[PDB]
Amino acid sequence: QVQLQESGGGVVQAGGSLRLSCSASGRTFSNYAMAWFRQAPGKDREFAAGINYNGERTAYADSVKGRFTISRDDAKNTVYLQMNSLKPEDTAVYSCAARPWSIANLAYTYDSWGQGTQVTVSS
Amino acid sequence: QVQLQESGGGVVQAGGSLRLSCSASGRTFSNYAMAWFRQAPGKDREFAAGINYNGERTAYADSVKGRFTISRDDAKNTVYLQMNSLKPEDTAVYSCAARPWSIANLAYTYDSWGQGTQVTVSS
Amino acid sequence: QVQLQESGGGVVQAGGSLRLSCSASGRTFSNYAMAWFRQAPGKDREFAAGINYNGERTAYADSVKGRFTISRDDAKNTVYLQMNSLKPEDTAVYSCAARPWSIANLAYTYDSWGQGTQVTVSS
Amino acid sequence: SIPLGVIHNSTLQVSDVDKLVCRDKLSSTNQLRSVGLNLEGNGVATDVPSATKRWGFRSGVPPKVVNYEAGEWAENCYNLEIKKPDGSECLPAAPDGIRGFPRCRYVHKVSGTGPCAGDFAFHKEGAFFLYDRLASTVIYRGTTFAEGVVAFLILPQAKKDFFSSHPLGYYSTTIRYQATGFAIVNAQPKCNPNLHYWTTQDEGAAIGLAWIPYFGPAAEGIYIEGLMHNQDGLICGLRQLANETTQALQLFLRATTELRTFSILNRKAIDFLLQRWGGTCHILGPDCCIEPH
Amino acid sequence: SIPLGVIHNSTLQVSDVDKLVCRDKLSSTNQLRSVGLNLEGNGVATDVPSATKRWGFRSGVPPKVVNYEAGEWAENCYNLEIKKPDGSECLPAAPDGIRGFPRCRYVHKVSGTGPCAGDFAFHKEGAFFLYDRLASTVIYRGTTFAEGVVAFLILPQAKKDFFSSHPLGYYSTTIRYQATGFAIVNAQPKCNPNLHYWTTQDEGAAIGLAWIPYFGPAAEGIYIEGLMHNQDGLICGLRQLANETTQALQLFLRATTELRTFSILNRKAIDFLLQRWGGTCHILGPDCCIEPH
Amino acid sequence: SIPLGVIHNSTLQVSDVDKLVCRDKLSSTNQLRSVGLNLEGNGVATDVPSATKRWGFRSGVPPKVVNYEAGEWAENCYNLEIKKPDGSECLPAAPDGIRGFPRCRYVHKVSGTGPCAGDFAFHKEGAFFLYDRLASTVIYRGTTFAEGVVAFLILPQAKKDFFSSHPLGYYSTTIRYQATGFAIVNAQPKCNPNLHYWTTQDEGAAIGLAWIPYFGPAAEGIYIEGLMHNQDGLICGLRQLANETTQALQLFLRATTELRTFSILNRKAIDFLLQRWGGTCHILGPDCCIEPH
Ligand SMILES: *[C@@H]1O[C@H](CO)[C@@H](O[C@@H]2O[C@H](CO)[C@@H](O[C@@H]3O[C@H](CO[C@H]4O[C@H](CO[C@@H]5O[C@H](CO)[C@@H](O)[C@H](O)[C@@H]5O)[C@@H](O)[C@H](O)[C@@H]4O[C@H]4O[C@H](CO)[C@@H](O)[C@H](O)[C@@H]4O)[C@@H](O)[C@H](O[C@H]4O[C@H](CO)[C@@H](O)[C@H](O)[C@@H]4O)[C@@H]3O)[C@H](O)[C@H]2NC(C)=O)[C@H](O)[C@H]1NC(C)=O
Ligand SMILES: *[C@@H]1O[C@H](CO)[C@@H](O[C@@H]2O[C@H](CO)[C@@H](O[C@H]3O[C@H](CO[C@H]4O[C@H](CO[C@H]5O[C@H](CO)[C@@H](O)[C@H](O)[C@@H]5O)[C@@H](O[C@H]5O[C@H](CO)[C@@H](O)[C@H](O)[C@@H]5O)[C@H](O)[C@@H]4O)[C@@H](O)[C@H](O[C@H]4O[C@H](CO)[C@@H](O)[C@H](O)[C@@H]4O)[C@@H]3O)[C@H](O)[C@H]2NC(C)=O)[C@H](O)[C@H]1NC(C)=O
Ligand SMILES: *[C@@H]1O[C@H](CO)[C@@H](O[C@@H]2O[C@H](CO)[C@@H](O[C@@H]3O[C@H](CO[C@H]4O[C@H](CO)[C@@H](O)[C@H](O[C@H]5O[C@H](CO)[C@@H](O)[C@H](O)[C@@H]5O)[C@@H]4O)[C@@H](O)[C@H](O[C@H]4O[C@H](CO)[C@@H](O)[C@H](O)[C@@H]4O)[C@@H]3O)[C@H](O)[C@H]2NC(C)=O)[C@H](O)[C@H]1NC(C)=O
Repeated sequence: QVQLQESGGGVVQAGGSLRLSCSASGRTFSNYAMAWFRQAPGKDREFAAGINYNGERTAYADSVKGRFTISRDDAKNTVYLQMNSLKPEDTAVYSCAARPWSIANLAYTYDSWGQGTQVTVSS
Repeated sequence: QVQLQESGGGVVQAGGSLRLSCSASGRTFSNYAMAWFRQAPGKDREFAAGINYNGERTAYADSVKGRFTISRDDAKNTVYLQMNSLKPEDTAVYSCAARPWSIANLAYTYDSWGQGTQVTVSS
Repeated sequence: QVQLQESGGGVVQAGGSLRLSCSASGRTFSNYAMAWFRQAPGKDREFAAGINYNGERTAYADSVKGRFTISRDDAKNTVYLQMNSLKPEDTAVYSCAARPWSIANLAYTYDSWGQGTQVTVSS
Repeated sequence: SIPLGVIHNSTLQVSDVDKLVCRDKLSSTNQLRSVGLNLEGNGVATDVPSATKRWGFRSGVPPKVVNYEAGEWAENCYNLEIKKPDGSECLPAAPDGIRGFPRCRYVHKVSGTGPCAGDFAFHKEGAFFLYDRLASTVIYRGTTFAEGVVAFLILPQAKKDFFSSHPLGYYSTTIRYQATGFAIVNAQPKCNPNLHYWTTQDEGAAIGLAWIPYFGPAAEGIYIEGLMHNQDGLICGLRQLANETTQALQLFLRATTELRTFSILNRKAIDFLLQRWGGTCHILGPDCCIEPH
Repeated sequence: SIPLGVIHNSTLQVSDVDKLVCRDKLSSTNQLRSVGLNLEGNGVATDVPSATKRWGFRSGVPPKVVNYEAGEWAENCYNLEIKKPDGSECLPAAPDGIRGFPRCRYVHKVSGTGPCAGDFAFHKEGAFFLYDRLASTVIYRGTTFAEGVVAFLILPQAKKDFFSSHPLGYYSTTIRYQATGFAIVNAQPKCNPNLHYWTTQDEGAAIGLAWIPYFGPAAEGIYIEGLMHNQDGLICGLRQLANETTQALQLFLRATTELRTFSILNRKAIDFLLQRWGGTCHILGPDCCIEPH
Repeated sequence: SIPLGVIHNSTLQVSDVDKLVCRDKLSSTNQLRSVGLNLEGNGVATDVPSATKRWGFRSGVPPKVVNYEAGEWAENCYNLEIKKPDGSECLPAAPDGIRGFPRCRYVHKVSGTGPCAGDFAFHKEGAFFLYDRLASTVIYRGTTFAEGVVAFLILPQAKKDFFSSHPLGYYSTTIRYQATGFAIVNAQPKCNPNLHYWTTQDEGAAIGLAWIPYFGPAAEGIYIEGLMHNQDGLICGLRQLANETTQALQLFLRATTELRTFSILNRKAIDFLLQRWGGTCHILGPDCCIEPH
């Protein structure tokens, strides 16, 4: 259950900033954890960021640690991914995932997936 | 078990007809099923035709269906294989086999085997 | 337990004679079996000769059978390996091993090992 | 020496690991599967008086058990509760891992008194008794079973539709009786042109923490169902192949000393690997089917 | 589908056996092991009143057992003797192969009555109960256990520095209670940087004549201890990986019909061999990742 | 680390699986065999008063068993029925899968009372007790056994021989007692120069619907016979090899946690395959035995 809908993708220059969104349906949003996955062209899906059901433990991948910040708003059933100091190797398809109270790295433990959005950064 | 003895092999022209025979010893012939196997040069033994302990069901291979007919005569302890519309790729060593009840395709399930006869057809 | 100390190695001409020794510490020497292992350059350790806890049965490898004799002296806590009619392929590092009452071929079943001595025979 | 059939383009051919399978692409053990087909699909009589005559008692032969991974819907199943005239039981109690055959349309419960000559009850025709993905050669007390035979297959490479969820509802009726004095061509009386199968879950069957055994389905909510009526030659060939492979399986079970055998397909894979890449083969040599270009 | 991790220069990277594992050397089966990490290193409460709330009773699911090879020292272990109000037992007697968890600091033995509404006691959070190199999904009567999870991984090819003897005896106390009315990134509440492990060592434990079972150590003298604290990223990575691999393992256990499973790593090795040299691998192609000269 | 021998031209060479099997052709698992050889062929005293002193009682060590596939005719076999002074049994009842030794000439039945310190009876010298293709380390109550050791072996390619049938009558007598107060070189005091073996028929056993368990032979009519008196060095070498390889097998058994072990040879084959086609082997090198032309 729980449908997801990402938005905010586009084309940005190198060193710029971008912010994504992911709105979830249903009324049990506060019981779910959200994570962001990105898939580089010709590469497999990989973990980017995450958050709990209460926003007290956020985990980041080593590649994006310190540049990306993730937050959630339980009153709007949305999560955000603020991107700063973008680099040419960050171009990928960013996907939104949902799973029950917790936080996980492997992609096969997640229940609901979004279709993803395209983020392309130009040198 | 029973002893088997084939006969009737020889040299025939393409499109001709040939008939084989297989006489079995013992006095329990009606309790056994008889099948014919052929082995092409440089090839493994394969199933050709068969019959039950009372006639009824007879099975044929796909390559020979419609051209070969198999019959048995319990009063003489013999089985026959009528061969019609012969073709050049029918050259093989035809072997006579017997097993208790039911016709089987795999060759390792049969109890008694004959020495086989040579059938070759000239183009 | 039990410490071993070889001696008597050196350089000898082909067809000469050489005698080795192996003194063992402790006071339970008569309860242990002793064997000699040799390691050719670029090869693995292999069995050469052995003896029981009371003499009696002695075992020799096929290569050295008839040329080597092994003996023990329980009053001196030493064993000896008399070598006669040496050949150029006998160049190796000869090691002394000890094990509980018995006699064995495989090297993994021995408990105490010595550092070994060098025997070189010149053509 | 147990025969196994390979499937390509919905066609069945019988071969073995020793025969060179090079176009036959065996890449993973997921392609190795064993299926147990019911004996009633061959046209045998299924009513109790005729079915009873196929089971007899013997003493001096230990029982053996082998598994199978996919089954088939059974129209008739049996459940025996017979006992000796003096009141002692005739059939041994089922072991811990044995459960009744799932997906039975009817269950015939047979109970009564009769002579019991031997220790165990065997099948007079050599077939097996199927107990929920565990085929046994003896009848256990009070456990539902269905007569059938087991066949071994090599599924086509990474197609994922064979034994899937409904490629192209379960109600059981109990009937009670009382008794006293208890390449391949199909060559059977009849062959069923439809195969309504069931198989164990394809692992992942959990979404909302349903993988936790506490918050999980019971022992009967695991299986996945399907239907394969499209092909007629393939499944009747499968039935005939399962008919033939019984002799080798039974002899192998006689030879072994394991109580339950789970490692036939693994041994087949090991044989295949040790055969084709055994060692010291040649680039032009046909023993190891390697394509230089 | 069970994930397995590959260790390289004290760095953990999870990757399935399919994912082109040829730059990662796998020479022998000695490189495959499973580790039974326990939950108390993740920051969970360990006192009896809060630990009891994680176990519940469920009827209709058969139990399963998994073998694991290496473990960890446990500060808290439990031992249940629950009875029904009328005096009947609630927990099944431990099978013959099950023994208490070794290397426990404290053993909280819980006794008393309570309502038992199921056949077996399961873990509400999906974890396992560890009994001396045999992880189980149910609680057995009177045997010491420590709740934890098990992970599979591929070791580097070396002198076996991992799980060796003290790289850098014990006393367990009695605490009795009476109750009524009974790159992977770590993302757990807390992770313990130090790993104080215990393991069994095949061979290399026989001096004099100690390999004889008669003149041998008891069942508690087999184990070889160690300690690993130099790196802390790898340890928390292993803990997080152990938490992640539980779902795939529980589903695999649900699918199988074997009471005790000892053949997961062998199946992984066979899968690897069948993937890589399965057939007609090309020299230039990256699928057959070999080198010319 | 269990040693295993390779036969070539009636010569025995001991070499572990990890190397020195390059010129040694392994093509299928049919070449892997395990043989159990009796101790009485080594010259040990065999009468009851001397054989009793070799068995002792210990408490605190769990028992383990191994299976072996070929055996040897035994001149003397034993059957114990010891009891405690109060009347309690000393020996555990045999498990379901354990049966007496197949081929014995004399069976010494020993029955009486004596002290029984431990829980199980072990062999003071490290050897095993053989029960019908199942070598245990403890004595079971009322089952015939012959004490011996087990060796693991690799056979010539096929040769349709070497444990064939009679290459070149059964009658056992009972003697009842009553007691109170209960290239490698052969190096044993004696080695029997004849090996009169028995082994289970290799799968293909019987014809004429004798493969059906209902009509098949009993549990003691499935063995074959043979004789290998022609060669003297090879079989004394085999006896010495078994005597040598008892230490590693016992250590491996103590390490493991399986009650019954059946998967040593399969693990050896997997290890061989992983060693020699592990990955990226050179076209011209000792590691990779594939050679051009
Ligand atoms: C794979 O698929 C195969 C093919 O589908 C299966 O093969 C079947 O194997 C069965 C077991 O071998 C086999 O059944 C046998 O049938 C033999 C035939 O003899 C009888 O033929 C009919 C049978 O009718 C019987 O009559 C009974 C009394 O009315 C009824 O209870 C019932 O209808 C019986 O089936 C009939 O004309 C006669 O009774 C005949 O028996 C006499 O005459 C025949 C003449 O040939 C002679 O052989 C007999 O000796 C009699 O004089 C039968 O012989 C078999 O055994 C019976 O007899 C033996 C001998 O005394 C005795 O020991 C048995 O206890 C028994 O009484 C046996 O019943 C069946 O025919 C095969 N199927 C077909 C269609 O060929 C495989 O089983 C399958 N594999 C697996 C693993 O499932
Ligand atoms: C593979 O093959 C190997 C070779 O065939 C086997 O090796 C055997 O190992 C066992 C176990 O280690 C050894 O057994 C015993 O060894 C000591 C021998 O001393 C004893 O026997 C001497 C002769 O008298 C005996 O006669 C017969 C036997 O012939 C016997 O029935 C009598 O009862 C009597 O004892 C004699 O020896 C004394 O003199 C020696 C010098 O000559 C001196 O070194 C020794 O110390 C003695 O003073 C004594 O009579 C003596 O009793 C024996 O002491 C060991 O027993 C002690 O230790 C045991 C283990 O700790 C313990 O159980 C026992 O109670 C004792 O405390 C030991 O049992 C065999 O000798 C040896 N065989 C050979 C030929 O050397 C392997 O077992 C095989 N492997 C397998 C089967 O897996
Ligand atoms: C891998 O690692 C992750 C992360 O650490 C582990 O995730 C944990 O999973 C478990 C089980 O899924 C989670 O437990 C659940 O927690 C939710 C959330 O409840 C919170 O808020 C409640 C208020 O509404 C509050 O009551 C809860 O408090 C409980 O615990 C405190 C002590 O911590 C205790 O004082 C209270 O009395 C409560 O008992 C809590 O703060 C909760 O709603 C869930 O309950 C549902 O399910 C239970 C049965 O499972 C049952 O009661 C009902 O069905 C109920 O609706 C449940 O308790 C836990 O929160 C996760 N931890 C984190 C930090 O995310 C994961 O388990 C690891 N894997 C493995 C295999 O261990």
